[PDB]
Amino acid sequence: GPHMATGQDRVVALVDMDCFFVQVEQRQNPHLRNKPCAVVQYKSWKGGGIIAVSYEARAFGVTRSMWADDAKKLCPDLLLAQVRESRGKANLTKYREASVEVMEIMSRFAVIERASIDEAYVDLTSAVQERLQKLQGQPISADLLPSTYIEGLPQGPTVQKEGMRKQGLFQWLDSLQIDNLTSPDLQLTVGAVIVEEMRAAIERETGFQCSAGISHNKVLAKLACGLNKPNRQTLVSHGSVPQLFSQMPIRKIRSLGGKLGASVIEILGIEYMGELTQFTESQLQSHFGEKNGSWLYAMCRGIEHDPVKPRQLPKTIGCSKNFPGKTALATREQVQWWLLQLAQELEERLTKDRNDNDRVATQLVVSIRVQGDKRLSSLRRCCALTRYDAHKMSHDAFTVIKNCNTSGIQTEWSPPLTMLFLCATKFSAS
DNA sequence: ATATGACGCT
DNA sequence: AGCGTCAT
Ligand SMILES: Nc1nc2c(ncn2[C@H]2C[C@H](O)[C@@H](COP(=O)(O)NP(=O)(O)OP(=O)(O)O)O2)c(=O)[nH]1
Ligand SMILES: [Mg+2]
Ligand SMILES: [Mg+2]
Repeated sequence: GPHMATGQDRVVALVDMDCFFVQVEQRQNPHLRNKPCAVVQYKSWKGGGIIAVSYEARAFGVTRSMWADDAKKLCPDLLLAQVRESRGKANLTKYREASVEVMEIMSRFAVIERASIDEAYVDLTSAVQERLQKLQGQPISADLLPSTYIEGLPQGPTVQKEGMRKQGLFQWLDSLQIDNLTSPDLQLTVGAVIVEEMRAAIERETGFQCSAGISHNKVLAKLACGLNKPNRQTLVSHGSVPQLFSQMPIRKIRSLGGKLGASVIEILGIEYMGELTQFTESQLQSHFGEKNGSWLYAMCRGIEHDPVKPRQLPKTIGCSKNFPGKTALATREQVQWWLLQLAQELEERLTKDRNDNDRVATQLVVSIRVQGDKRLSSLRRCCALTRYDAHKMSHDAFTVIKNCNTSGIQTEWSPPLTMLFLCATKFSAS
């Protein structure tokens, strides 16, 4: 009881842009705003692959990884914006720059960890302490939380969605202990006040809307964030966890969406995250290893200790392209030409990076995929990255993979290459 | 015929 | 180092 830690030590948020690439294209082109809209890359094969979908288009069943031609069957009036294409490949620069807009705003409030192109974790523990002293045990008004849901509420003894939201919020606020600066629920609440402010600033200054989760750790914040998308934020308290997890499929928790999660379900014969509480830590460790077992034992209780890393910038800078089916690269001159296209984009991005961020990459990782192999990568090799020069980088990349060629013929490259990937890594200050 | 980026294992 | 996992 009195010595059992409860993982209520931090206030952590996860901010995620709503249909991000779509919002970027909608800001630029007002004709797309408030429409069923999707963002696709390429266009020839079945109209392009969809990678972002507006909430209006989602209502018709349009999803990520759908071909545009297929999406149009679900949604005849679907509007499309295409990813820029440069040097014969998708060029994501517009979205990366839009991401930086958002991240720089977030960074004004607190330490952020860039988690993807459109989301960041925020460690609000300090900011919350500040704001709490700033306040004089002053009650928190529901007016400070106009887009916040409290997960699990309302409960106990309206038919509108906004109605429910306020009911739950009222119940939450009516029960808060505002004179105890160390109440975790109070700290979460103040955290949510700050995230309202953050989300307001992002929208005012960029035009982009986002959702957020506020809880005591990254996993719960990320889970919370998805509970009430779009344009809303969700507070998941420590106390909400038993009911929330009691029907929560294991695959919904970050890192359990793949094979480990499947084995948890398979080996233990369970479905829901809460069902994990019935196993001892040693049991879980026996099945899934020391780290995973410990992590699971704590997580199913709502406890997780992964820190918000102070890192706003990506650690690697890479470019890749798939060459599916018949388009697989079959000749030496083909492989070289595409390595060059990749290396030229990489040079551009690295030079920009060196100027903006005062660092230089020192290692170049070269990765390929051969026809027949259904892995992400067939093979990875590194070499020194000593100069930001596309021709040198592409020549080096070729050198470290040219032995993979099975062909005896000068011209030919067998087996044909279905993917090329160049990645700059191991940065140093500059 | 579905462009990236972080991290763990050995 | 090079491979595998998980993710957006
Ligand atoms: N090239 C490529 N881009 C992708 C992929 N997946 C996502 N992107 C891009 C496109 C996404 O816009 C962006 C953010 O990824 P999310 O946060 O998972 N989804 P979104 O923000 O669209 O909607 P919401 O969060 O409201 O559910 O990352 C992919 O598989 N490939
Ligand atoms: Mg998003
Ligand atoms: Mg995201």
